[PDB]
Amino acid sequence: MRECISIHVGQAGVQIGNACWELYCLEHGIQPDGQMPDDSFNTFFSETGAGKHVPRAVFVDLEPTVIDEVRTGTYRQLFHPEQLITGKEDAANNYARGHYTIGKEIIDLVLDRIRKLADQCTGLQGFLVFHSFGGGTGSGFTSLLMERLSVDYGKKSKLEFSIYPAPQVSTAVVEPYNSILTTHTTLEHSDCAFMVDNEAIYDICRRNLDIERPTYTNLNRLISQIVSSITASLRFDGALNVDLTEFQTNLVPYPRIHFPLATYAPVISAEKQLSVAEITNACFEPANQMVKCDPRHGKYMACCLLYRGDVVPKDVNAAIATIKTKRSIQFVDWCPTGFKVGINYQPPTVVPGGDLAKVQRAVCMLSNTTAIAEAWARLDHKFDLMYAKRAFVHWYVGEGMEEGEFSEAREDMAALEKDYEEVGV
Amino acid sequence: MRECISIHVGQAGVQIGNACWELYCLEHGIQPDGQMPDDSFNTFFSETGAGKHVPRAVFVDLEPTVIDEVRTGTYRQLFHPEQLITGKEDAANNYARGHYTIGKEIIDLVLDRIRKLADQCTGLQGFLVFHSFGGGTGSGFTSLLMERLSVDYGKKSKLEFSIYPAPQVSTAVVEPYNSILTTHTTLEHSDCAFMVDNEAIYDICRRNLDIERPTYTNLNRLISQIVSSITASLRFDGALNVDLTEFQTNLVPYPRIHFPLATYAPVISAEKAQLSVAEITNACFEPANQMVKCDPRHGKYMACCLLYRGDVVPKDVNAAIATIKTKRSIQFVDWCPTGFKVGINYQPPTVVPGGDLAKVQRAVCMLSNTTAIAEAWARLDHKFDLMYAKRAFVHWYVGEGMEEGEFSEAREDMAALEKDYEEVGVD
Amino acid sequence: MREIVHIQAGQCGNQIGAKFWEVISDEHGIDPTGSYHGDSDLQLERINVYYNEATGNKYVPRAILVDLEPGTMDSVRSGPFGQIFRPDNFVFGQSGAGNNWAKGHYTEGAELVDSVLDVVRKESESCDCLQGFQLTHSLGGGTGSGMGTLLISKIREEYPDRIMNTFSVMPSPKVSDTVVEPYNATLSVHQLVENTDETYCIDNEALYDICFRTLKLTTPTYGDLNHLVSATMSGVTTCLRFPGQLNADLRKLAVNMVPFPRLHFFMPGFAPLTSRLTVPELTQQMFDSKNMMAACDPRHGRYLTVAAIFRGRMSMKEVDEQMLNVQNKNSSYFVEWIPNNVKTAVCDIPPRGLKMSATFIGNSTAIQELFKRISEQFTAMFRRKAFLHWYTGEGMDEMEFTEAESNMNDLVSEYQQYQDATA
Amino acid sequence: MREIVHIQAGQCGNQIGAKFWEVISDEHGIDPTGSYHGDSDLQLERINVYYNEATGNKYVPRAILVDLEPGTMDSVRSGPFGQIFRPDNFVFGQSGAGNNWAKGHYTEGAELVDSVLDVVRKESESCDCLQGFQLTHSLGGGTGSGMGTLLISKIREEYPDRIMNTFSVMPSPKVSDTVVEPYNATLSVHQLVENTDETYCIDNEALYDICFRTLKLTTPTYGDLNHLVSATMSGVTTCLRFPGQLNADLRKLAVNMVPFPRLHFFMPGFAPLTSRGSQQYRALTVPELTQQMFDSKNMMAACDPRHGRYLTVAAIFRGRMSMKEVDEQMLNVQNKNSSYFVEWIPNNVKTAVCDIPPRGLKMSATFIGNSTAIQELFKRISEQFTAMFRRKAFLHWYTGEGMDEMEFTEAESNMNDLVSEYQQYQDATAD
Amino acid sequence: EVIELNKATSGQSWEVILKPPSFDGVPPSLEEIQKKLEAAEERRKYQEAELLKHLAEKREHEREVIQKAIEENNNFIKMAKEKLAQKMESNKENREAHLAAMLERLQEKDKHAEEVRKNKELK
Ligand SMILES: Nc1nc2c(ncn2[C@@H]2O[C@H](COP(=O)(O)OP(=O)(O)OP(=O)(O)O)[C@@H](O)[C@H]2O)c(=O)[nH]1
Ligand SMILES: Nc1nc2c(ncn2[C@@H]2O[C@H](COP(=O)(O)OP(=O)(O)OP(=O)(O)O)[C@@H](O)[C@H]2O)c(=O)[nH]1
Ligand SMILES: Nc1nc2c(ncn2[C@@H]2O[C@H](COP(=O)(O)OP(=O)(O)OP(=O)(O)O)[C@@H](O)[C@H]2O)c(=O)[nH]1
Ligand SMILES: Nc1nc2c(ncn2[C@@H]2O[C@H](COP(=O)(O)OP(=O)(O)O)[C@@H](O)[C@H]2O)c(=O)[nH]1
Ligand SMILES: CNc1nc2c(c(N3CC(=O)Nc4cc(OC)ccc43)n1)CCC2
Ligand SMILES: CNc1nc2c(c(N3CC(=O)Nc4cc(OC)ccc43)n1)CCC2
Ligand SMILES: [Mg+2]
Repeated sequence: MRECISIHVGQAGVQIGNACWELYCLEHGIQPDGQMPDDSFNTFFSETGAGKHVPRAVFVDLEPTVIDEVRTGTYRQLFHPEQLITGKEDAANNYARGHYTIGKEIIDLVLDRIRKLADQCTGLQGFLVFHSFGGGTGSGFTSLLMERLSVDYGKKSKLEFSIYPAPQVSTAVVEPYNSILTTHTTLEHSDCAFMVDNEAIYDICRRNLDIERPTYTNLNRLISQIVSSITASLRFDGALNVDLTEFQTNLVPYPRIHFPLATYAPVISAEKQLSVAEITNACFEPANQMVKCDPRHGKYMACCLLYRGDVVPKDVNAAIATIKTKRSIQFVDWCPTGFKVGINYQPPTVVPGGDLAKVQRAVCMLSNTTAIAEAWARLDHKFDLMYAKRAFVHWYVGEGMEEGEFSEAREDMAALEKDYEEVGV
Repeated sequence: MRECISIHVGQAGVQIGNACWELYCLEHGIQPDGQMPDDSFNTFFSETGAGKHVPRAVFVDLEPTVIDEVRTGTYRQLFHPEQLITGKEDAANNYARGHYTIGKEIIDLVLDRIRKLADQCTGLQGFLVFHSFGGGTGSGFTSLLMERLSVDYGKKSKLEFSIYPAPQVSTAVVEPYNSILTTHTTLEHSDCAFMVDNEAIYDICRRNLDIERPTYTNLNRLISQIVSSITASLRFDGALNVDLTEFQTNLVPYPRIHFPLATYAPVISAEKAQLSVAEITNACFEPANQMVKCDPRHGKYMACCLLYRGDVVPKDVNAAIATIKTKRSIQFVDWCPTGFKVGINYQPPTVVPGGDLAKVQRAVCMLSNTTAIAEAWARLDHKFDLMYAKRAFVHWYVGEGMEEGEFSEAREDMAALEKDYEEVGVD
Repeated sequence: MREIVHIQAGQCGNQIGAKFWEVISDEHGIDPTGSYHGDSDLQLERINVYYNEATGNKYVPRAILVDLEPGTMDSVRSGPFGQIFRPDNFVFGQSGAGNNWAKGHYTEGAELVDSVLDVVRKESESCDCLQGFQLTHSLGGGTGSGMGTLLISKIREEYPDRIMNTFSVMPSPKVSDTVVEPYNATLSVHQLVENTDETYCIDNEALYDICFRTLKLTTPTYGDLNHLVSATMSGVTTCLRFPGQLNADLRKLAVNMVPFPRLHFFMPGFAPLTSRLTVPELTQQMFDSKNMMAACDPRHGRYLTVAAIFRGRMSMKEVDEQMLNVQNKNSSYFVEWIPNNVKTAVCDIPPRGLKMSATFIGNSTAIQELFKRISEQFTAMFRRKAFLHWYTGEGMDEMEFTEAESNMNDLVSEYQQYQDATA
Repeated sequence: MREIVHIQAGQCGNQIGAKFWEVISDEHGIDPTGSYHGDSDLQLERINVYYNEATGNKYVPRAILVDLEPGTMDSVRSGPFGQIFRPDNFVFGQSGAGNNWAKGHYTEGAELVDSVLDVVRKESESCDCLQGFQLTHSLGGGTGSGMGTLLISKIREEYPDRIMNTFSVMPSPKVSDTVVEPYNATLSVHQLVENTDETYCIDNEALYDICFRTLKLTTPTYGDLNHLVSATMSGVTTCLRFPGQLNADLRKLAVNMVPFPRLHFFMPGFAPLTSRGSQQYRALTVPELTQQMFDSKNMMAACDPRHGRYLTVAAIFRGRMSMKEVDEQMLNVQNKNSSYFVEWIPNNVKTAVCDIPPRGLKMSATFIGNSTAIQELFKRISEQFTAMFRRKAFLHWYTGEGMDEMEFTEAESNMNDLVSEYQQYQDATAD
Repeated sequence: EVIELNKATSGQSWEVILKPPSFDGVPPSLEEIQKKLEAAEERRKYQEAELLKHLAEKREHEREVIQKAIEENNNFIKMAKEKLAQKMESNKENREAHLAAMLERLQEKDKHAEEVRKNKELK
């Protein structure tokens, strides 16, 4: 066995978790009551004495109405009360409150519930941690938790699914502060972090699903498809990325530069069959990335293609040939120019009645490109604008954070930028 | 709660008290025995277990003839005998006798009776002291009383309704002396003094009421309406109310500058065969309708308190006052960004049957602190100087123990008061 | 983070407070007998933020009614929704504040303040999770101003970790009640700088001007002004009271609206202006001085932060479009060093009598003008020491006056400093 | 301030005192037996000022009758109203003072004065609130002048806080040939300057002049002169005796009329002038009464008011008439005649009206002036005094009783000092 | 160049190499965390302690304002009382002195009278 434990922190983390676990249940045939008529799905689901299949998941959100979504939702019977951790007040958009005030209060309880899950594993691979950059809880508590997991599970892999802020849909002006604070503190404690730019997802739902104003459900159902593509060979007996350490092997040659660019296709409107070559071309169109950035402004370190559904290798290699001839895909020079390809035969699955159409074949490309540092630069600039005037800094300091943590986090991001530049030359 | 104690001193104070308490009774439906067939009349009337409503008042006079008329008059059962306090000999028009020789003989009894009235109050607001400037009791005994009230009650609010002398109706030539002496000694003990000029009240009774030779009862009934307009805010639950502290705060910019000018409108002849909220407001700034002879166009307003009663809606007061703010002939001091305080009580003014004042649907009484009232102090000071330059009559005061130093000290205080009115009018 | 404790102090405080409870009881479907009779469960999902639910399926406002004078609270009992308030939440003295800040803040208010705090504490103990306090009051009078700021301070000392929110009515010579309003207001502004987290500046100068100029009411009354206040108070509290994309609370409001602790004075604004309508037009009144409830021109300064609430049925994409279009065309009037400093919420529940409404909560450096106007009126009185003896008679030193105005002139300078700051 | 204690001393004092009591008794409805047979309670509201109420619903004058000569009170006892007086209040000696002030003041008068004080004490102690005393007397004789001023001094010692009022008849060579009357008058005036609060100057010179010139009495008798005195005394005591807008008393009179202690000698005036027991065929008009009041022909002191200035004036109009019209004429006579009123005592003329006229007249006016022209009276006495004293004429009449020349010099110095300060205030300016 | 990597029941994987690399080769304890959280808590508590200290200093000023007004009232009473006693005594003494002088003049006259009567007997 190769169990993975999922932890969802903050509202974004919990609601994206709802979407993924619903999608996992649809893919593995687990009913909402937890019953079910390849045994790889046990890496993500345990089984009780009643024969019910329970997600290896912990949900942490200090506002009870968010957690109430889980415990009164369609899949509520999947979850046991000990998996759901809530409080009185959330972090009020304040990283310092999430990390220090709430964090010191709830960290042992959260680690206790994680430990209970881990005790049920015989070959625990590690943790998949879902959270926002911009939320006070998603940023502040997640970073404390990652530190403590590094202490408590020293040899275990830790992957992140991180919601990168988009002001269009955010309600917090201080999200750039929270994003830099939590990136600095988490950097040394995560092995592989897949950022999801809310602006990128929003644009994909508008362009490819013809939705004027995409809901959080829209964004989250699209995010679930990416996560599902990434975890498919953990939950089925696939061939590529069959355990958590393989993600760092296949995508992260340098530890600090552990932020792969995900590209996904096809996204077809439900109210509306593409070839291997077409969906393969789409992986090299910036409009389908999960983070807004320009790969031409970078070099690749690693690139994997994860195919799902009716995909035959001759059709993939054909598609790759035609791209290399017509386009310049520049790898760093200490790295081979090439692709690791995996095909998972399990067909892409969509929520019935949702706005995603069911396709015969899909693909997710996971690439480590220095171009993703553009996303860091946009964040760092907004940080700099506000921090020069110490705007809002007193809310963080009022919660016990030292002002110098702003400067120390921001220097780290400067170093991250130069690390990306050095690697890209 | 919120009680006010009324003290009426000397002939003028007592006779005006007769007019006021009579009017209060008709306004509240209290019969001459204190029985009556809105709770706030209890600020002026305590109540016995028999249902008798007794004025929170003391009447004091050093001679018994005037208070004897109360003791044998229509309202002889309204008061308890112990509230009506008389000596044998009056002050013979001599401040020194009111304040010392004769007043000392009765002052402790008055303070004892006032303390018993205070003992019946759960939230005493303060004292309203009614007196003339010119009489020996009105001047000298009021001064003694005020000083004794400061000792007993500290800074507790003391306000005055004062009769400024008019030669036409006065029977004493030494009134300028008594006026200045009581003003000197009372200055630091009074919070606010509403001055009434008998001459102005006289001229209004002749002009507006077609009375050839107004009597004291004619003047007192008009003065009663003004007193009732002021105290109505404390006796009735109206829309806009003004309590004793709010009068002081909104009319007195400096401790010594505490003599607002009353004006009242409309004053209509009963026999003549309704004035608007704007009209009666405008009449309050007409120099003829003043209750003290002075010319406000000669000075600067420092505070205007307008007390409306009857059928008056707040909107119409707002429109009326907005016009007033546009009249360049109505000048306020540099240092007063806003000077208006408004009160509206909704019970119409009540007139005594058999009286000369017409019943009206609405009325207003304005209290204005104007630098022009300095003119009235100037007139009094000059009459004082004329006689005092010759020390005329001073021997009557010195014989009762006063010193000449008190005269000059009093007059110098009045000179400083005149200089104070000049100073607060500079830009 | 659920319950707000609302307090209303003094005459203005209780009049605009009562209108507030009138308006939002109607929106939430509560009659004056506390019984719910509404049509939608959007009206009850967050109704505990403002109402306690009693035994008989009835709702009682979490409201405490305070005055040193028994009169205006007697007239609130007699008012339309008078029977909805808990009878033991009326805490009233007898002898009034005499229009004197010193009386409400020191001697008279001290005599009543512990009675109020007992009622405040009984309400705070019946709260699952106390968000904080919402106080309505005037600054120009005696009780709301003097005793309200005393109440603020004592509440801060007993609940230092809860948010303090005020609706603070600013005086104007155009609609005054007492000659000492400049003293009362300046002494109170110093207290709010130090002790509140969020203050909506409700300016009687601007209310009067809106009624006279835009609404053609040649003689505005308090009823006319209070129709504007109650429309504003409904609009700014929308996201506290209804479920939506933004489920706001008073601490999130402070975190995102207040970049510097002293700079927590908001310019409210409302469209359409009405006496007792397109999306693009609604958006534009953000910069219209004619729609501001504080007598300040937003184009005289720069927005640090802005909150906009759109109410009614309308395209949230068209709203987001116009909001961004207004921000860019007016870029010179937002500070560049706070990116994305306007946030918009939409709520499908229109206010009564309107199909669509817009409400703006601005943290603008132009608010300094309101405080400069008070300062000048303070100084014109104080340089002549006019009426001062009524305050020193209460034990106050003259230095408290000079300290209060220099603090207010500092607030003005601080707002000017960020107005001029560049990226 | 209610009761007045009346004292009448010597022949003049008892004659004018008796006439006073006949006149005001008729005005209050008291018959010679003390019973009240009047028609108006106005007559009784303040009747206690001058009368005690006795046993049989009776009213007895609060009056003490004094004379060294025994026969003058037999004259009173048999005069009309002689029976009204308390019998115990007659205090009679054996021998008159022989027109000798020293006898009245130092010797014979001093032996009778303690007996007078007996009566004065019993009347005064029975008073609820004693205003003070009024004394009628002549200054030219020996008893009224000498024992009269001695009484004032002795009474003042026991009642120093009560007002001392006197009706003092000044001598005139036109009326009496007794050459030493300037001596008796000057010795008296000295005492009055120091020991009385208010003195009405009743000048026999004026009374004779009025009787001779205006009433065409070729040979006036004391009866003729006393008719003018009694009409004056009724008028000046009107506001003490009747209820009106001004309830006067002796102290409010003094305070308002006397700006300087020594200058308390009033010039009374009366209109109309009439002879005794004479029908008045037509009453007078208010402006007639008003101007005639300030006319030198109507003054009871032989002084022209236009020769000085009024410090203070009190005017009493009596009868049914317009108080509007009375104030109108009084304001008029003041404004046209502004030069005869000191400017530095503002509002120094006060007027009362009483609807009850004296008997025989439908309307009357009585004038009480504190005028500096009164110095003409004291200069007249002073000149007669000097014409004798420079010759030391008749001084042995006085040194025989124990006096010294120096007491004459001192009294003359004091009266000439009085004249000087009248002149001082006559010439004083408000500038 | 295609390199087969793995084959399984639910998928297969290989590596496609287009061009080989130019350059060969590649170029906090639990106690530390707990201390940092405890330090931040102590800074919160210090900041809160300092807030309450400022509010407590305001309470004491309020007590000092209220006390001061009570002292002003008390000293106003005390001075009014002192001065009134001073005036009434000085006035009493004055009036008694005037009366005593008036009687002493009258009594000097009384002795002069006895000297007049004595001079008469001497002659
Ligand atoms: N894709 C996606 N993003 C979300 C979702 N919910 C919130 N976000 C984004 O997450 C950021 C806010 O972070 P959250 O994690 O939801 O907030 P939180 O930390 O739980 O809340 P606080 O403790 O009050 O600060 C913003 O950028 C939101 O736009 C969601 O359901 N899906
Ligand atoms: N308005 C009014 N004024 C009066 C009345 N009575 C007297 N005055 C005025 O009061 C002043 C005289 O003072 P009084 O009050 O009569 O005298 P007193 O206080 O009784 O003192 P004494 O009688 O001297 O002991 C004069 O100006 C009178 O005109 C009255 O009834 N009404
Ligand atoms: N007007 C008036 N004057 C009188 C009358 N009787 C006397 N006189 C005047 O009084 C002065 C003389 O004094 P009298 O009163 O007769 O004397 P007396 O006081 O009785 O004292 P003796 O007779 O000397 O013991 C003279 O000036 C007389 O003219 C009178 O009845 N009327
Ligand atoms: N907008 C508005 N302002 C008011 C109202 N009542 C009073 N004010 C203002 O409040 C200030 C006077 O203070 P007030 O509340 O009445 O006195 P308090 O009872 O001592 O608090 C002045 O600026 C008045 O204009 C009202 O109902 N509405
Ligand atoms: C309390 N009522 C309320 N209404 C609203 C908002 C709001 N807040 C709180 C919040 O959560 N975000 C936010 C971000 C922000 O950026 C500058 C400004 C203000 C707020 N609060 C935002 C729209 C309406
Ligand atoms: C004794 N009979 C009497 N008659 C009268 C008066 C009068 N007094 C007393 C008083 O009260 N005022 C006054 C003021 C005054 O000013 C110059 C003059 C005189 C008096 N007394 C005045 C009218 C007639
Ligand atoms: Mg009197």
